[PDB]
Amino acid sequence: GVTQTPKFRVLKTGQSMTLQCAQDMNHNSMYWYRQDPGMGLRLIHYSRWGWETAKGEVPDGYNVSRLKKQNFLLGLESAAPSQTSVYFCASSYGSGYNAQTFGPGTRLTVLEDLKNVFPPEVAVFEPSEAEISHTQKATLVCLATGFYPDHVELSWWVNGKEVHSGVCTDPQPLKEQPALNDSRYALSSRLRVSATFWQDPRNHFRCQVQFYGLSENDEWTQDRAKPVTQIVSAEAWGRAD
Amino acid sequence: SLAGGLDDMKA
Amino acid sequence: GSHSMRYFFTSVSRPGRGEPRFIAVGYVDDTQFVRFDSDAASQRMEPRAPWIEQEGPEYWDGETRKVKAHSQTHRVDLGTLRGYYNQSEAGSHTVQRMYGCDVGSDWRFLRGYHQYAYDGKDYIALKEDLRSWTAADMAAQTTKHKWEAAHVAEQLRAYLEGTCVEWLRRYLENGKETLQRTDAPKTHMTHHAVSDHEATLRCWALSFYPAEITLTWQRDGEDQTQDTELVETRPAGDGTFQKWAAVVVPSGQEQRYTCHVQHEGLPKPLTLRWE
Amino acid sequence: MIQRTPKIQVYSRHPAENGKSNFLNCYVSGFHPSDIEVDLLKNGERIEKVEHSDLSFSKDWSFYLLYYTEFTPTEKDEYACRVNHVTLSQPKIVKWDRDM
Amino acid sequence: KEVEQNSGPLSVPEGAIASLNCTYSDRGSQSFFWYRQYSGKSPELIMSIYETSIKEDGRFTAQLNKASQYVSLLIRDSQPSDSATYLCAVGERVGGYNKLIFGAGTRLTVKPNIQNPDPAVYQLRDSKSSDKSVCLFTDFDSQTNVSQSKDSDVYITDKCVLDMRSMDFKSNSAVAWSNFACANAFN
Repeated sequence: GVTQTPKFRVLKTGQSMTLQCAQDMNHNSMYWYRQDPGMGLRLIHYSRWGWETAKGEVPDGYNVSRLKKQNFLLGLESAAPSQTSVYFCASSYGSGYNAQTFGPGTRLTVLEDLKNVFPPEVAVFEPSEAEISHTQKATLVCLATGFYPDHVELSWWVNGKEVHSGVCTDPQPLKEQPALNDSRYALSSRLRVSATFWQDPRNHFRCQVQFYGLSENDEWTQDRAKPVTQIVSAEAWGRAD
Repeated sequence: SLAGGLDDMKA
Repeated sequence: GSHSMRYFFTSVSRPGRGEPRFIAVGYVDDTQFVRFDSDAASQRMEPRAPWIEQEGPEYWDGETRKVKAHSQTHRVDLGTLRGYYNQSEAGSHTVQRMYGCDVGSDWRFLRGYHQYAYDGKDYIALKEDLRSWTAADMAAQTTKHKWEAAHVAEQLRAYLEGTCVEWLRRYLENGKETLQRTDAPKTHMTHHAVSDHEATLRCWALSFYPAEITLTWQRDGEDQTQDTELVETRPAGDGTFQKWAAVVVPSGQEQRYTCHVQHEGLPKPLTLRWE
Repeated sequence: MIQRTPKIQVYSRHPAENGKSNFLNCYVSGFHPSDIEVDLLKNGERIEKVEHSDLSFSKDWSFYLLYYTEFTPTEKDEYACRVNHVTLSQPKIVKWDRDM
Repeated sequence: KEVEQNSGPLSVPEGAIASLNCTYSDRGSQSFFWYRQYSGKSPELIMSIYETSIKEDGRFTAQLNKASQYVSLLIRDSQPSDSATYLCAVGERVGGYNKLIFGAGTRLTVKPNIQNPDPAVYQLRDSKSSDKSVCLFTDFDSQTNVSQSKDSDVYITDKCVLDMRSMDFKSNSAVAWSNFACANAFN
């Protein structure tokens, strides 16, 4: 389908970056969109292979390049806070083939100060014995706290493998300090299983938070480790009580 | 590539 | 040179022998590149030139879907038109449609066309403005009103000016080794004794592409187009074309006659002369 | 309903050379309606497995088709194209001439 | 506008029919699409339609009427997992059918059918330290909605629907914590 790199990026105001879109679908038409709350998808630029690129509704601040049929690059030469968004690339076969396939999206956050980027701390909270005895079900809670910006993917891993049932993760993080404009965030998730599954001590539960932070090229002067892209987890073994 | 919309062009 | 993409569609009713026969063909210049035949095994749009084969299933699916929409419209049209003309259900009738676009040597749009016929007679056609319709009779005038209400002209215009040009250029690029070639005619001249006072000079042009050519005879520099036998340009079967032109000359005056050949693939027009 | 009788040309792909493999062509054009019967003949007998192009048409709505097969001309083998159409009251036969 | 859809947001009880509509201004439009976009994911094409007709795919029915210039999408037996933003998209004739025009989108929320409500608040202990805990408000009906915190020292999440597919059971929950008793926290 359509791939986009990177998936997530933090930039300081004034830095440049290129977003890459690639497709292997033999598509001639490629598009770059931005998506922000209250505005929906907005086309920045598009490209028909064999033609000059065309401006969309919101071209200013972005450049594009179509060096080959497979690849459509979006360039930001001087990152501004207004460019904080989710960017989606899309491809279509060509004129009269208007069905577009969209890439997974690129989240860009542009900040004045990288010193406020923090990875999450993660904790898992074990099911209540009162829930177990009352419902014969067992809810685990994961809390990811202290992170900034809001660049996380939380998943649950049981006996070493990701699970795809019994989970609900908050659609939005909460501001830890809502008064401040660069509040660190918190996010919660639940994994609910049968009591008999939780009670089995051979079962291992892990809450995984993938964080996307600074890259290795960024300068870092703080005592704390550089807040790079990393996984932070917390875990619990099941048990009979 | 062929024209679309021929369904809309009945005589 | 200029280039064109053209699609041709034929639907023939066959009462009591199933659905109408439907055959579609597409060309770039004089090179066929796709076909569909309702009676073939695949029921798919099919490649007929090497360079179109690199298009993927999405294209073969899309073209198959659109071509079937063409067929289905013609099928309904055969019923509609039989009724408009008070024809019985027993006879076989024909609907034909052709459309396409031309671009200049700079690959910018020159013109588009869309024409439709019933039983081999003009029925309705888009004018060169890609806005107006020419209706042949009162039946076609009713079709015209329907097409006006459905904005058919606007749909075809965007296709002919937009989609047609895009895809023609794409095919020219993909098939450049064959489509943008010119093969100059290989030329020669035969001489056949008719009797003891006259002979036939015949001037041949073979293995040429594209099909457009001009063959003319002169006598001491004067045209002779009353006394030249021509054949219509004909396909060789290998992607090239053939043509000849002949004159009956007094024997021993062969040297006075010259054959002139004009073709896109020639630096300069040719003069040939016996021997 | 228009009625137009086929024009017929019979010829070879390449200049004929006795004993060299080649293709025999029968080009039928300017006809309407589209149903037509075309055979290539070797010494009066139908050649089996003749192939043909996909039906197309000219600016005047008249149809054309190319029928073709492999053949090796010789000095004495006679080839021809035989055509029937609704406009013809019997088959028209056109002989192949290597100089035409 | 060239493509117009139901404003939204749209709320539907699990089991009911979700009705989405899209009107378009160009009578010469030929290609019509419905996209689904889950929160934080990319738009996915779920239906395409090209002629005045009704087209069915599972619980989804698309219907186009070129003469009246509308296209609709019906979701039958609506499920919580259908909650998403739905976008109408039309191939733009002007310019040569070279791009899509998208409608504003309709946010659909499908509210779960809690068939045995057992509302309750529980406290859960940290797996590592013994001192930290959170509070879980769960098993409440889908007509209940949670008040956000009043003390900047208390955090209350929005409600969240989880599906234990293996049991045909769905459940709503919200989480509260702070640096505090649990029984109290969600009033």
